Amino acid sequence: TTTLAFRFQGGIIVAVDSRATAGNWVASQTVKKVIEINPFLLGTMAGCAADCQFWETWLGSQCRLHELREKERISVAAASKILSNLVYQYKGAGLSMGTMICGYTRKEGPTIYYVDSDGTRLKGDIFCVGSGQTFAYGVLDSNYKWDLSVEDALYLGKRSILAAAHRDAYSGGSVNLYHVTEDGWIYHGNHDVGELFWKVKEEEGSFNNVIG
Amino acid sequence: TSIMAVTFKDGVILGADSRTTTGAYIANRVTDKLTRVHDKIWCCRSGSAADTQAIADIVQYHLELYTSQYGTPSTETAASVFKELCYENKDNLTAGIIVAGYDDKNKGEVYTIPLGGSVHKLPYAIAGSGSTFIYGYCDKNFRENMSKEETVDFIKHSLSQAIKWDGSSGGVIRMVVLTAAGVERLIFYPDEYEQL
Amino acid sequence: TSIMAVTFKDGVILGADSRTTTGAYIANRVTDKLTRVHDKIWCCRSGSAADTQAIADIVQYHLELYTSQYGTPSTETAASVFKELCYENKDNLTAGIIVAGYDDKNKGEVYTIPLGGSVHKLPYAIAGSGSTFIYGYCDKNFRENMSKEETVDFIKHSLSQAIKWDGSSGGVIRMVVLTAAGVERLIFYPDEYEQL
Amino acid sequence: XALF
Amino acid sequence: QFNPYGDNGGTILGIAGEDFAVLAGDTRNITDYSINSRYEPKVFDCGDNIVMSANGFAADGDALVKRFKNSVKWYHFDHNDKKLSINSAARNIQHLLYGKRFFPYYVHTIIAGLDEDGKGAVYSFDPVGSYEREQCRAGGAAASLIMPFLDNQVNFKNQYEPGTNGKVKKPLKYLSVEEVIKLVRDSFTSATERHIQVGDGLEILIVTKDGVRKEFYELKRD
Amino acid sequence: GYDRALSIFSPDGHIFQVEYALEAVKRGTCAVGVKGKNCVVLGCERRSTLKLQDTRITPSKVSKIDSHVVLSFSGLNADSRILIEKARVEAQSHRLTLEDPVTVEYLTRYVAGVQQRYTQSGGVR
Amino acid sequence: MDIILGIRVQDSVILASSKAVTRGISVLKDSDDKTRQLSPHTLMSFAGEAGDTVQFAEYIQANIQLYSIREDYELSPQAVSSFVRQELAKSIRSRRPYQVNVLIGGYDKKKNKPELYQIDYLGTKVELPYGAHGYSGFYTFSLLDHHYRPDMTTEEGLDLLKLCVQELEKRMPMDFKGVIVKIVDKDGIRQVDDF
Amino acid sequence: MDIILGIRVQDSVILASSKAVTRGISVLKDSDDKTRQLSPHTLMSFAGEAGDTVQFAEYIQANIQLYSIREDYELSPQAVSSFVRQELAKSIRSRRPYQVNVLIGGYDKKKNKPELYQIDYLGTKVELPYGAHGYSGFYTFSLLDHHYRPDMTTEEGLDLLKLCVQELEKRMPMDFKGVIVKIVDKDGIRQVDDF
Amino acid sequence: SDPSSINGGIVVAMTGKDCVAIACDLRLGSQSLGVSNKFEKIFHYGHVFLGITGLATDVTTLNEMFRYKTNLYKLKEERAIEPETFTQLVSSSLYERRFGPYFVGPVVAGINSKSGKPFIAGFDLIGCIDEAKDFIVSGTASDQLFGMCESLYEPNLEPEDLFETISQALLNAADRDALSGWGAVVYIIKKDEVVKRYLKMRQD
Amino acid sequence: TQQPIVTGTSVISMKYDNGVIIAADNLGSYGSLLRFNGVERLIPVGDNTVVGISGDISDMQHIERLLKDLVTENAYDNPLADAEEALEPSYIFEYLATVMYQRRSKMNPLWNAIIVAGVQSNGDQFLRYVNLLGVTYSSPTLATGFGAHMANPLLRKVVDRESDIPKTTVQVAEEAIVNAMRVLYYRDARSSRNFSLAIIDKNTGLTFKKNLQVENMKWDFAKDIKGYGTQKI
Amino acid sequence: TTIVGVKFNNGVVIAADTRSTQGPIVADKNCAKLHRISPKIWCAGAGTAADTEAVTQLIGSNIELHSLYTSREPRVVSALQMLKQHLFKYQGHIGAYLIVAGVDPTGSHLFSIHAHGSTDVGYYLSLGSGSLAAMAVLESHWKQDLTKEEAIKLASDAIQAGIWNDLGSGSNVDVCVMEIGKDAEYLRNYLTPNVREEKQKSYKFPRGTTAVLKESIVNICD
Ligand SMILES: [Cl-]
Ligand SMILES: [Mg+2]
Ligand SMILES: [Mg+2]
Ligand SMILES: [Mg+2]
Ligand SMILES: [Mg+2]
Repeated sequence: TTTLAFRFQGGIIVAVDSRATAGNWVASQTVKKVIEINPFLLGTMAGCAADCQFWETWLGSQCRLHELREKERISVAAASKILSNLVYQYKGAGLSMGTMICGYTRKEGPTIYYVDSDGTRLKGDIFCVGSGQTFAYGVLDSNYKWDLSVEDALYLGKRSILAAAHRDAYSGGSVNLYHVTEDGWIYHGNHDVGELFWKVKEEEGSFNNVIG
Repeated sequence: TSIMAVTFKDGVILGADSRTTTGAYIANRVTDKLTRVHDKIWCCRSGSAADTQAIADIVQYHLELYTSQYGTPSTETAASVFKELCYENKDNLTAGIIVAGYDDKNKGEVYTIPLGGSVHKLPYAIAGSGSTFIYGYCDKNFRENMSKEETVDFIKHSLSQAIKWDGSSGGVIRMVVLTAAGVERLIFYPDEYEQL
Repeated sequence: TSIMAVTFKDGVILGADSRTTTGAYIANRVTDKLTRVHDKIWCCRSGSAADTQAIADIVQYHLELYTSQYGTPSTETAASVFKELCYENKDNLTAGIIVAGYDDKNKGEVYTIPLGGSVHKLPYAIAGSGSTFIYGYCDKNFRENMSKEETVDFIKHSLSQAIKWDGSSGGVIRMVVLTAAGVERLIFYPDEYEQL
Repeated sequence: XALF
Repeated sequence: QFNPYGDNGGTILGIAGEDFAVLAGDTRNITDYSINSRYEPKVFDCGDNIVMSANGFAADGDALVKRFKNSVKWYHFDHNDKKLSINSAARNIQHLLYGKRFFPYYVHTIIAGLDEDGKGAVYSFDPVGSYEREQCRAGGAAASLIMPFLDNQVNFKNQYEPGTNGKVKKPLKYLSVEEVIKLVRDSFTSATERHIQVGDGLEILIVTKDGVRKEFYELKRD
Repeated sequence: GYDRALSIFSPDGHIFQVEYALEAVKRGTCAVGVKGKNCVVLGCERRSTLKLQDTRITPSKVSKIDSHVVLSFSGLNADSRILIEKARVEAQSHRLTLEDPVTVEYLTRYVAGVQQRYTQSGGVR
Repeated sequence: MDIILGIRVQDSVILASSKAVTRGISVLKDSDDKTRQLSPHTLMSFAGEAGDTVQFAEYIQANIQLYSIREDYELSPQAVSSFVRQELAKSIRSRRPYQVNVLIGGYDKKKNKPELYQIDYLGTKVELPYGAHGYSGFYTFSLLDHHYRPDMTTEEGLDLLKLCVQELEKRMPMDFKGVIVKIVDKDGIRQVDDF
Repeated sequence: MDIILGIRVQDSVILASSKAVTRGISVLKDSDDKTRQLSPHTLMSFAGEAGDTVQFAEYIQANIQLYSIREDYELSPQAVSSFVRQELAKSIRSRRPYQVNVLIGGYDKKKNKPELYQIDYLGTKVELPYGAHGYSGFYTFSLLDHHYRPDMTTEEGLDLLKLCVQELEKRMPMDFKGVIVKIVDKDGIRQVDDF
Repeated sequence: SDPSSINGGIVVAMTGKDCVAIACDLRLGSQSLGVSNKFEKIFHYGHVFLGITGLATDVTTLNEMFRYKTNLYKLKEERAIEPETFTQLVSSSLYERRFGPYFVGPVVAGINSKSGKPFIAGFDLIGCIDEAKDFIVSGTASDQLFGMCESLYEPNLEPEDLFETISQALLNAADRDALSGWGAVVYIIKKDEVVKRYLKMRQD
Repeated sequence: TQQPIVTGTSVISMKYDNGVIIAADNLGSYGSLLRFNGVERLIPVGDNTVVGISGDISDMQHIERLLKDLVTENAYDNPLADAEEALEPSYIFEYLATVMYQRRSKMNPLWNAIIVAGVQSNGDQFLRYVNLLGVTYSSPTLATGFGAHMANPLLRKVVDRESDIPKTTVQVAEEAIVNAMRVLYYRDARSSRNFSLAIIDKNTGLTFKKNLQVENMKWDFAKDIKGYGTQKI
Repeated sequence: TTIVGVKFNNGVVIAADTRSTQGPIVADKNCAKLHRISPKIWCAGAGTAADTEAVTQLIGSNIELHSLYTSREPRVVSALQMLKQHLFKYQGHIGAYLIVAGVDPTGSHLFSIHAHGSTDVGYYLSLGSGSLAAMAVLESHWKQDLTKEEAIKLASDAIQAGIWNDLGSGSNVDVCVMEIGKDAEYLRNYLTPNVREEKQKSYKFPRGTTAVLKESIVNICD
């Protein structure tokens, strides 16, 4: 798996791959690793498939119950903590989750929280999570600036997943792009690495290691 | 241990050696492995001394309470209570028990209960570490409807051989005779049985 | 396995079952465990089939080479060669061998060689997994200077019981008679010995 | 193991 | 030490068409190197036009199917005989599977049927409840043999339009029930050749708006 | 455990135990709340039949639930301490899970929920 | 979680805590504040097992804050440290213990004295003039033995603390991304923004 | 031993190697040169098990130098890399294998081309445009995939290398105390003193 | 720490009408990390072709070893070694290391220059010969290759058709394996011409 | 978590045209010791079902008691206990199958392999297997332990598929079963010569045969076999 | 693997299946398990495939040299003795399980050898994963004084039992008949009861389907 999400001038970019593996067996190339909790909240999934998928859809139900009870959309901090307090109760049981709760609210603004299965919860501007996180970091950090445009930010997030998809054996399939603004999240399409790699190689002139 | 119980014409006889060991040390050389759970229902104990004692004590309690309400229990009933304890607690018990008793209707009966907690009704039964050496001998020499004296000789010769070959077995040969006449205890010393 | 060798008036007789097992599967139900190392020196093999065969083959080679130089070897000499191999390679061998032979001077002789590689000269010997069940029976029934027919019955009844109780033993009862007359092979089938 |  | 799991072998296969869906599975049941049964069905009609198979450890497979069938029954009682949609069934099965997250059902589950727009649907699950809708899925012992063949033949992967310099891909299109059954039969005969746990018989369950139809085919028995 | 249904309906549709609890409030010292444009003020009566009091240590009528919310009351004094304690615990629990202090409405809704629970629970008044 | 230091001087307690949060071969964050304010004049830094640290720190914070509201009164640093120790002392014999080591720096307003307490995950409490948890101590203790004086000012304490951080940055294997320094005194708790 | 990188550009090979030598919780040295000159136009960097690294590097150096004297001729980088691989290939099935990973950067004077070879301790040889050993690759490979071009100058290569070192200094857990950079070209081997 | 699945890779060989094909992926990695996308696993000694999957150091070592042996063979025999003979040489050499084996899955492919018969063969790591009319598979995606070859293959394919079948077998197998892919090479071998094609495949 | 102590070996069975046959030897092994020789491992339930059990005998005796109690419970408040509402083989099996799986799920299995053979009220043959894991399957021939490896091959030569069942008579079917029991006696080290056999026919009903013996055994060829290779004498 | 050996009137016959496995995967669907040690001494092998081939060839080579040295036709006991002493020396690490059979001046012989170096004699033997299925047939139908045609029938029926009932065995039946006074006749694929049925579809691709990046002529000549 490879997932990232970073904060910038124009909000939050979220990007993930779509590969699922059982050892060296590529089980799927079309997995949804971004969960749509609500129009303003997103959640990324890395680690055990079931653990992430089950508990983040459960998280969405807890966020829905919050806004029914409190007549107000749940904060990104509160939403991430419900998840972090949940996995903490199961600490040592063997849950495997590396998640990122991304969203916008009025009081907080654009916010990203890293939450994992050993109970770590961290607010931050940039995070990469998964087996190919280091590959995504390499490209993302070396090209990251706060003053990126919405167009350039979307591409960098896509390009960082592609970099990881290429080098990491347990990442690939396709890239899923999201952009989170003050108005909510916006889906920016599914991008197959099969076509995207050659498109990027040709137009960018990168990936010279590969036989063109 | 070397233990056995043998049915015969007038009833049943229980037999046992008297050795208790902790490894190769003999903790007790005059042990009584023949134990009363009821007037005319007795049992031979093999395996863990702590487990077999605890079990026999519980069975004795159950049969005493049985007698207060429903009168004298059958030998089968006693074996069922042993089995129930041995079977339900098979993971925490090391007990090989032979149950032997005398009814007036059913005469002499012998039930054996191995490690697993299964029950087996037999004409005669042998058990304990020293029993392995006398399967051949006992099978060749056992006959049904023996006399009291023949059964005593059968048990004496059998346990004599078990004792001779098994290091875990030895001491004296105790016996308990169960008939309509009553309960008779017998003992036989090394000087007699060794030179059989 | 169930094996034995018994000295008697005219010489010695070797006896054995015919079962070979891989776990609870019977790989061979007609095995010949009585094997010739010299004209009138034979051995019963127990333990690892691969080890006992390898040993017996080497002993046979040694006694053949012995005969070419020094004439017929004694039964004691054969047992010494077995021992030498078993003792010096005790860490890599699982072999329980009974050596039996007929001299004209020494008559019938039986030597047993357990796992350790020790040697023990005896009037008769029993070995193999099924021997445990007949220590009692064989000790009570063995007599010195038996006739040929008595020794055959003794071995037959003994191995019959060993076979009956031991799952690792069974099939036919093979025997080999060693006397001044010569070498005689005997066989006995289940239908005969089972109902003894 | 599990499916990642 | 007692091992509560076992491998009963076999393999299953689900393909979704435009207005139909198939769920196939061989009828061989095995343990180790022994055949237990040459005809032991593991693809079941669960009602509401949902077909299901839970391949792997047959005891856990049977238990899961049995529980889902029962879940369908109570869904009718509690919700005025409402038809359980394939998507609702899938989510329900996730909770069944994840319910035993710390002592899993050792099975690859596949269900098939029609979605609420009348289009063919196949859902696949891992042993602990992660699920996904797909056009195509093989599961079980010979999944690794069958799946790449399906990628190539159902989803036309690695196939480019001739003469287009590998620039234009072969276009995706729905397959007919006739073409799908051909791919199923060829998938299973190939799997039977090269996998020892696959053979004996092939049972296909086809799901259309009209209902659930069955088809059976012999497979090599060696 | 003591199970008796103490709060129950009467023929005319009244729960007398709840209504008699209001009589206890009516007996209690007067408390008043007035909110201005940028402030709220809580006034409280203290009966003057009690002289020789030590006002330093005597429980104050107005209690802080959190640093931003206060609670005054009328009725049984001992009963008020239980509600205040529960409210204070909930205030800290809310900060711990939501990472934000309670709203005044939320805190009120909680305290009111506790009061309601005691009107249809067995063994309690 | 790795480096937490504490220095008690004449009129204040100074806590320095590393900013790095590392998981695997990735430094996920370089601006982490490994401390919670338990009360206006009491600060607790922490280090140890992931998840446990923050969960424990916040649980203690809530309990001390609850006490402050109930009694309208601030617990002394000695009282808070004893409470924290007992919680850890309970914890070590639980089914799953909190693997958290803490330093509690506080200013006692009644005594007008700074106080530094070092408590490990077993519930082992000690009051010290200077303290550290983890491998940090193996360098800083000997350094402070030499350079520390009891009558030092807050400014002298900060220079002494700089000397520790420099030594750690020179000889420690891991990159801990510098420290956040906080001072606890009669006027409460404040953070040094430029270190 | 930890970080060794290699970048082959148009007219040279650039090797960057960390300066830290760490044993336990102590950085014993911060100026270690993890490389040996095998011949005037061939340089080998190395990383791995303590002791083995230098012992192996010097053993190879001696053998290549012996060859140079015997034939009065410099072996090509391809020839040297093959010799080194075979030694490691022998080593892996020895009683105690050399646990050493190497990069061989050389300039072939006959071809007038730079050449970079990456060889791990198993004897796994590959020629690359850029290489790394250990955890470094997990960051640098993806970074170089993006920014690397085959026609780059030595100066462009050094800037590309700075970009790698910065990323490693940001995201690596351990402090590796910067790198020693050396350039191999037609004029031989020289060290960049200010990096 | 499983030698056969550290570096990853696959080889597949097929027979056609008066021709043989052998193909391999280009990946060389260190578990999850992809390292090289130029690592070819097919070599040739005269007209005999040898593909080798498994531990990369051994792949290289064996290539060098068989080059060594076939060169001496040619000098003494005064002729090029044939596929049937070379297959026996591979088997001998591998079994020579019976209790310390090369962790490889070699595959011989070629046409006998005398008889003109297409020949392919496979081996396990200790030299057991697996002869086949149809196809041989090897590597981390062998299961996938077995499935693809068994379904796609048909006898007596022409060189141009055989190319399509072997290529599609390799590509779709490689795409279902994490440790295989990153490029591919296919050799089409006729009696006296050999064509080598690099395939376009997904680079993840 | 258990380990089996006193064990029973193979249970073999097959379908024929009008019913089912089932057989199992009368041995209760104690490891390699052939301890008990009078053990009945075929237990009839009513007049239409026979449950054959292999594995741990103590757990077998527990299962006996459950089946015995099941007949009693079914008779309660049931005027049609000996008619329409009598216990079917399918009812008895499903009950056992439930228990076996529940026990394995509690990590405390009944260490057995069980074959429920019988005839349903509508005349259909019932033959189904269940074991300690709760694994169930049905087939024209079913066998446990060594029976699975040696009996099934022989029994499948008679009834290889469903369509062979109507062609197979009770004489042919019983002959195959008896032949299989002989082969098991030759080759299974934990088997005995004495065995029981039960036939449940839809016309003639339940026939329970006790004290059968393996006979017509080939041992004569053994006399010619000498040594293990070279040895001539 | 299923291998058997059966003695008859004027000689001995051995047989084998033709499946080679790789775990649960069928590697070779028609491998030869019957090996020639000498012209009239043949060997059926089970266990580790490489070891059976390697050990049979080595002894076969030494038997040929021994035959030339002694100016005599080789004996089965010589092969038996040489095999067992080799296998024993390696303590079972050479996983070769063999049924050795043949004719020689002494007569006709049938032996089995196990990996650890133990040997057995018999009129009928069976080795391999399907040996229990084969032995069940041999125990049911074997008798004394079999003819040539009866022994071939019995042997192939024993192999078939393995083929159908054992998952480790399959495909075809090889046979070798060694009769006294005659040349040994090796009957490769004596029975082929597992022929692959016609596929439902041809998967011949349109030319150009595969995307290509480069072409080049390879130089095989000098
Ligand atoms: Cl005992
Ligand atoms: Mg004694
Ligand atoms: Mg088969
Ligand atoms: Mg401490
Ligand atoms: Mg990848």
